[PDB]
Amino acid sequence: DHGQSDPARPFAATANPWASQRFSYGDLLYNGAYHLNGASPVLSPCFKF
Amino acid sequence: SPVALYHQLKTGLHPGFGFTVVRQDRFVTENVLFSERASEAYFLGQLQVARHETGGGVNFTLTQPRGNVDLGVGYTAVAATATVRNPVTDMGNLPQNFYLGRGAPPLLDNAAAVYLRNAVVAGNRLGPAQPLPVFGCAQVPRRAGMDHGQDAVCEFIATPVATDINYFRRPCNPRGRAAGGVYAGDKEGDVIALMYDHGQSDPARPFAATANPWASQRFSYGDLLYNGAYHLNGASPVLSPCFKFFTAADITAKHRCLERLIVETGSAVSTATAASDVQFKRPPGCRELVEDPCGLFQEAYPITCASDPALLRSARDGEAHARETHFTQYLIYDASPLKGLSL
Amino acid sequence: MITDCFEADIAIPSGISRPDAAALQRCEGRVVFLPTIRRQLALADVAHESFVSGGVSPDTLGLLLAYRRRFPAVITRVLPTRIVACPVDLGLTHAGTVNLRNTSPVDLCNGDPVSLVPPVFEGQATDVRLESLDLTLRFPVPLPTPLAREIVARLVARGIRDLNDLNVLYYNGARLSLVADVQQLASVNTELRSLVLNMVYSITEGTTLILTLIPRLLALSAQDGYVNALLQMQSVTREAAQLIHPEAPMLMQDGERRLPLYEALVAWLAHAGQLGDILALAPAVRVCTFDGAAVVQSGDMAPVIRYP
Amino acid sequence: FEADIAIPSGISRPDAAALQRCEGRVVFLPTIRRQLALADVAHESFVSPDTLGLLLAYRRRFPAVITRVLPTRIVACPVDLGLTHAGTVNLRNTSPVDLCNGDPVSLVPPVFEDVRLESLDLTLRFPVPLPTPLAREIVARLVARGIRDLNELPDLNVLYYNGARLSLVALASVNTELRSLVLNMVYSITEGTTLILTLIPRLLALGYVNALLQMQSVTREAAQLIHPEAPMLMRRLPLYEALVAWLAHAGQLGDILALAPAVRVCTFDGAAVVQSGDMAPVIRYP
Amino acid sequence: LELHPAFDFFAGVADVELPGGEVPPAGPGAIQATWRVVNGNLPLALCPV
Amino acid sequence: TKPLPTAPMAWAESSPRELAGHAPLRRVLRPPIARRDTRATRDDTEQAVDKILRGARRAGAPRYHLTRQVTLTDLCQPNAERAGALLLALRHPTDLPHLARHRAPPGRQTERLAEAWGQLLEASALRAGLVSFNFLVAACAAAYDARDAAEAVRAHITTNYGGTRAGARLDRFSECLRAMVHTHVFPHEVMRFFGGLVSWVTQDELASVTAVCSGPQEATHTGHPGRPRSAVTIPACAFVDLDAELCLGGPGAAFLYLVFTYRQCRDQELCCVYVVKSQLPPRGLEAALERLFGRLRITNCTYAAFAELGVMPDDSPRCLHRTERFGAVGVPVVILEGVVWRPGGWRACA
Amino acid sequence: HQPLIARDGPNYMTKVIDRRALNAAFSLATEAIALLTGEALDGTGISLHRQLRAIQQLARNVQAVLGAFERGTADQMLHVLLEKAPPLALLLPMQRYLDNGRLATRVARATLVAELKRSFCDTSFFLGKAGHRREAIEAWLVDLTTATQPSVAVPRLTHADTRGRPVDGVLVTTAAIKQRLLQSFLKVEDTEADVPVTYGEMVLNGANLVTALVMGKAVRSLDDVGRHLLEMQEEQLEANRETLDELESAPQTTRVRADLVAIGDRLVFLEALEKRIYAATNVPYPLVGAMDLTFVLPLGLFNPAMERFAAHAGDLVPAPGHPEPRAFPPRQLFFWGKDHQVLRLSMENAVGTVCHPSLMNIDAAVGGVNHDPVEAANPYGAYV
Amino acid sequence: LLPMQRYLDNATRVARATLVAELKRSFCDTSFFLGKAGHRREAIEA
Amino acid sequence: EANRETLDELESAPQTTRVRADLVAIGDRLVFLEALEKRIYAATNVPYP
Repeated sequence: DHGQSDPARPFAATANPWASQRFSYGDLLYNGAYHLNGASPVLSPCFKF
Repeated sequence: SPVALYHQLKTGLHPGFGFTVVRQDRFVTENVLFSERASEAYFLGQLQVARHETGGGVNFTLTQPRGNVDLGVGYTAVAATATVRNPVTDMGNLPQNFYLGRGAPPLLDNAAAVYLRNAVVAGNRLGPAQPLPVFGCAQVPRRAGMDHGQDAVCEFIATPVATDINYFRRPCNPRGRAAGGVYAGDKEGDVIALMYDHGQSDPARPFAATANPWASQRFSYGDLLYNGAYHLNGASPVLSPCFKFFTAADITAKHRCLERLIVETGSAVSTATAASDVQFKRPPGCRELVEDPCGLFQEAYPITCASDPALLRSARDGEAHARETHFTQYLIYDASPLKGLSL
Repeated sequence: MITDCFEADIAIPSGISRPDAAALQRCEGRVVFLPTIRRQLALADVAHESFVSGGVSPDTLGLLLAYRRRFPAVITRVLPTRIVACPVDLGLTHAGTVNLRNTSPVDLCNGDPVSLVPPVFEGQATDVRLESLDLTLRFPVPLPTPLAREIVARLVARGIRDLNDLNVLYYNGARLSLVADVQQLASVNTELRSLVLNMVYSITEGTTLILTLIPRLLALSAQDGYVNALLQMQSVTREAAQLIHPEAPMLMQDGERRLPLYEALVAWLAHAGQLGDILALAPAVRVCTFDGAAVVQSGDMAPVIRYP
Repeated sequence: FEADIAIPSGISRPDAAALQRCEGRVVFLPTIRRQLALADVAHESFVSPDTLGLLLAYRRRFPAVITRVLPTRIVACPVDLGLTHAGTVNLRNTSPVDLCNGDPVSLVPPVFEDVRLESLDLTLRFPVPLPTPLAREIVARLVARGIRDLNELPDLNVLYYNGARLSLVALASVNTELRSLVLNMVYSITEGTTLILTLIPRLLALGYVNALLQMQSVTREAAQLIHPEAPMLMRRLPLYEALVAWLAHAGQLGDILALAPAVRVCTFDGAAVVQSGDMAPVIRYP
Repeated sequence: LELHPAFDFFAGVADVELPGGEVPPAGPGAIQATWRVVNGNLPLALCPV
Repeated sequence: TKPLPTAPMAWAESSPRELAGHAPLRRVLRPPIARRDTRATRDDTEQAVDKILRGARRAGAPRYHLTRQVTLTDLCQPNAERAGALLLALRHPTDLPHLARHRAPPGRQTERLAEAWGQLLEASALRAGLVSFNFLVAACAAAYDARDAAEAVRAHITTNYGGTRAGARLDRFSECLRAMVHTHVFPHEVMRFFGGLVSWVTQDELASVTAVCSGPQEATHTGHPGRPRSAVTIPACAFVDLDAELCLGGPGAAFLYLVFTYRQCRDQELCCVYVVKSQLPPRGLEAALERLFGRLRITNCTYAAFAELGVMPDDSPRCLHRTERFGAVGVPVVILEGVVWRPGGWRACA
Repeated sequence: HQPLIARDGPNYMTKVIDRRALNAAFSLATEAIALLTGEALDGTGISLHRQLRAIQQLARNVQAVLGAFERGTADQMLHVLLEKAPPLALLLPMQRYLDNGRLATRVARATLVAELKRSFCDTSFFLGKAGHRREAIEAWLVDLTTATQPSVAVPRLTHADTRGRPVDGVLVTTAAIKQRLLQSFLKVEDTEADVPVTYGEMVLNGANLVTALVMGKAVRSLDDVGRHLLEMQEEQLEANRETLDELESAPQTTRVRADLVAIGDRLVFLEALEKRIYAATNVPYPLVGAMDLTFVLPLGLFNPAMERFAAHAGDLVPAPGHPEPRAFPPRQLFFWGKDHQVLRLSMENAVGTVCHPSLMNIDAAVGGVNHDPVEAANPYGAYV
Repeated sequence: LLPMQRYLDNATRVARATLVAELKRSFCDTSFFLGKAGHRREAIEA
Repeated sequence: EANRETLDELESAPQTTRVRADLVAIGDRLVFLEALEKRIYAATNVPYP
């Protein structure tokens, strides 16, 4: 929800638009749901974020 | 003009104002007592069983009338404040809205008014989600999640640019002219004579009448926003910190005896509630007991603050390492109770 | 005694002067507006400082409007340490009979329902003030329901004059007048909205049949002295026939299965006769003196039996 | 608590037998009082009032249920007090309507059709213990009956409750018995609808008050206004003074036609529907 | 409506192929997407002058 | 039997005031006013005779008004539902086809209510009965806000109620309810409160249900000597507070209400039955109905109808929100505690 | 009795008794009434073994109720003393002022309010600030102990050591501090102390009133009034004489485990209660308090003339060829948020206090200034 | 823990929040210890 | 009796012997200070947990 503040730093909604928001650029890559890189055995560190 | 500004502020201009921001905070300390061979006489009564009936069954409720007498002449017991735990209120920046409040006559154009409001309340950490209920109080939006603790509510007292900063490097009074029965003399009109009489000179800094021509004087732009008298913000729940400074009827009401005033800032009742989400004028049911230095002294305390990050970074090294003022910039270095805690 | 009585106990504080404490011993038959039905309350929740909103204590016409958000209760006995009141709605006493006290200037009768009204009368607004505590107790006035509807009616009509005398009454040959007072417009708005929604909904298609009968009434008021007295000297319908020629439409939509006037009465009763209950509060109390008399005078107590 | 009503002497054999019949029947009395005369109960104590006069009387008098009848005195438990004291007191139907369980029951004056004692030389009329959903209906049908005689339908004279049929016709004496209510129910409406009609175009006071009114008047009230003001019109008219005169009068008729329930039937180990002529266990207490 | 670095998401006019004519219909909208081409198309708030 | 926590143990026996009150009256004196200046049984049944004497040598304790009714088992099932549910009496349905001919507005199908009710009699048979409250929730389940727990109500009704095709009883009675509001015969004009369940008697096609028409709940001797206790249970879709939705968090006795919501549209008419817990006056309740349910106001005469149901006498009233078992079905059930039943009458619309 | 010293050259105290009431709720359930009453009983042991289960449920609850009262007192005291207790930082100025001057010259009243503010600001939280040092804190404890003037009451018995030395008072802290002090800053010079047991009683000299039923009127019957008086006043002494005979009789002192610390010249019970009492209840340990401070941050003000400068030449230099954001009038702030964030607070947050239509409500002022009739000045620019 | 135990003895929405701050900074600091205060002594003993 | 002799408590003491291990006194209590990687986990390829 970017109509709201950020529990961490409330005065802004997010630090990036390109990452936070659903269907952002990031979430398209790194959501385990979209199951993009699931083939490669190499760890993806940010998978849990 | 309330419209003309919303441009000049948002878009980066500096008009001819400046504000002294004010906010309140709460810190959970750990105290210590002391007492003496007999510092209190304590009378305990006899028990009373009261049988009541309820769908769940019978109830007994026991009572024991008790009483307290303090037979010490003078101060027979002492509390002190040792250390500090987590400060409850986050020390944040949350501006106050007057749209939560209500009771001001709207500017005449129903177009222009609704134009401002929709361009202020919209997207606000604070301002009302729903339109105002005709009775009661507008509710602050619920927040998805919280972190640091409840959020302080700043306030803005518009003040003329020229007043020297060096007023703020020392604990001061937001109103710009001191108040309170503490300083006053013995006459009837004294406790008032201090505040609103600008013939005389400020007891805090006698070489001037006031540091805020706008905020000090009766019927000024200052009083109108913050008083008990004008009930301007009386609608909204959100705690307004400067309330206790400008409210005139409270100061005169207090008594002047110092032997007493000390004790009664030990136990003083909060004007705020930690239990709330953001910060709220306390509900009458719950009471917190809080020690207010600022209850007696009608002062506030400055913080480490700067208009540049650069000039700020030099503060953490200590005091005498801090460059106070670069060209137009400036730094403020706190005098407080918290001075050395490294909190 | 949970169902029979209900001892809601208003506690009395420690510091009260003996002239102020003995001033509460004359607070026997009163009405206390309990916010909830807690068994332990304080005077601050009873006194007028509980009634006040943020910065605003409302006028007498608004002083009704949070009585009905609360629970009226009658003081049973004033102990030195506490004041005990049974709520009216739950249960009256063991036997179910509590005593009030006429703070009215008006004498009561047996069996008449008794409505309680804020102190609106002149020379009457007597609030027992605690000087030792800075608390006021605005004790309402128990009144007969043929007055207590008119007294609300004079106040509601006074606020609508003030959107463009009236404060004088009579009762059994006793002239009496209430306090002329400026009214907050916020209080009048909920009243005027409560009139019209009960007035618009009280109109049905069958009422146009009744409207046709207006010149029959003035044809009847010239012969029956009962009708000649019923309308008024200053009635509207006597003036609303010399400029008005009413008529009914010929046919009704599905006029075979439905009743025109029977639907007109039920919608009238549910909104127009119901309307006095919505302005004031309900008279849930009548007086049944068992052996005393038929007329209960002012200042005296009166036995109370609950009223459906 | 149980009061007493002494029968004065000089009673024939059927006049004691007729009072033996009305065992569980309802009686109005002036005050809760121990000793009481039978002339206070009878129809002579009311003077002959109309339907309007009886309803004003039945609010002021105190209803009581006759319990077991002694030959010397009538013992009657008052409804408001001794029934909150005693557990459950029986009550005989004199209604044609059969009572179900759980029905709140009010009383109606005997408009339909009355024990007369000759040796004591008095009549006894009695209320009719019928349920409160019917009670506001049987009145409103008869008020609608009297208006048509001031110039009906083949229906409106037949009522259905619990599979049972009634006939309110079953007449001109009843119509003059009810003529004063017709003269008040007509006038309280004709005064009412005009004050609605002569105020909303007079003020329509604006901002959101008239706008929410007009939102309610969007072809609903203003169409009803323009339909009535077509056969109507639009010095000083006493508009504000007539509202007090109207709210006092029209507020009074809601009190009279309220017909509050006193009887609440909680049958136990018995029939859930009590027939006509039978006795029903009655409480007014939780 | 800023979800991705390389695209723009705006409110279009749904159910309109284009170029359609002088005065597009008042019909409802749907978020569309186009490809930013070069850098400068980045919003000034996100690449300050 | 005389323990030694005596001042409480004698206090629970019904005191010293009754001893001292009879002391100045009866224990002293000649004053009031005087002159001036056979192996196992017997003694098993023989002490039971003495237990009757123990029942006779002696005898707080609240009162009741128990009610019974011979009740057909078509709509409600007192065996499937446990003791401690709400119940609802009805008018007799022969008044239904005639009142719909006069109360329905012109232009509406008055034949619809007599037809929909007639289809129900042929669907539960594959006579003023009783509607249980849980059965009513699955009927109005297609109008709620929380629709999944309404299906949890529908999950156990189709498996635990006695009869054939219980879902066909539901979807026909819900069609009856859509015929109620359409013919303007409102369901509050038909549904009458009948007291909370304590026990029932089983028989073929009918059951003899006992209930408290007025009084408290938990101290009725249920018949089971191990547990004469049965809490009041309500499904989660109908339980509505006004202490949380209006920020009234103070202690005090909490009232219990029934509330109908009416939506009057062309063949899409909603019904919702809610149990409203409040600290409010019943006259100070209609304004609270205006604040919440204004959505059904516009789509429609009032949209709401309500009556009293009972009172919780607790200072801080205690509620539960659990998942109990009706057979094998877990239903989110709001269990209420300590309810003192006092009924009342409905309030009007037209 | 005030000391009075004879100088060359040319008293009762009445205090109001506070009054309070403490509560507990004991409630049972219907299930167990039948058993205790005796009603549900049978001959079966099972019926019986169901009692004992519900007899013990009183013993458990009764005790846990009666217990809540001894913890009630121990609660109240801490809640009381906090309300007798001026904070230290505000005292030490006072005790210097009352002892020496105790004088009404406005300057004296004035010179405190200087000393109060600055004492308070500095010494408020001491162990947090100077805690690392030692000879300080050893002198801080000694201030607590000497800040209170002894009280009037002399008790019948006196808490004492094993040796019998008396005990002058009680420190009460949290446990977090107590552990700290007992390592470095103190020594525990006793373990078991002697404490009185019996409560007190009162001696009754009352107003003795009679209402005496009387049959017949004669002198003897009347003299009985005078007689019944003496009878009644004879009774009080017999009542009182027992109490003194009881207070001398009962056992008096027992042995108790508690810490006795020698601070300075005086032995002191050093105790931290959060375990005995406040452990495992919903009640907070009252000794953990609160603070309210209020801070003042300026936004857009502007430096004076003398104070616009630079500490050096090339001090803060923008990249060559670029403007200096330093030299502009500043519209922002920066300060440290709670957790060590750099917050930012700038003009644009003021909107909520300014853009509001309120700032154009003048009408209080115009009326408020014109109460007093104002003269007519030169009206050169006020007139068109 | 050391932060938790302090919290378990008081449960608003706020109290929960400061715990989080309390835990983080207490973890980011006292996590490994003898590598940090290892040279000191009074700190380890405590 | 509310409290009793706890049935758990009526067993007589077992046979105690003498064993070499280190008792450190921390604070007010005694504690075994113990390290097991010799007694156990020695020459057995299980890791030390």
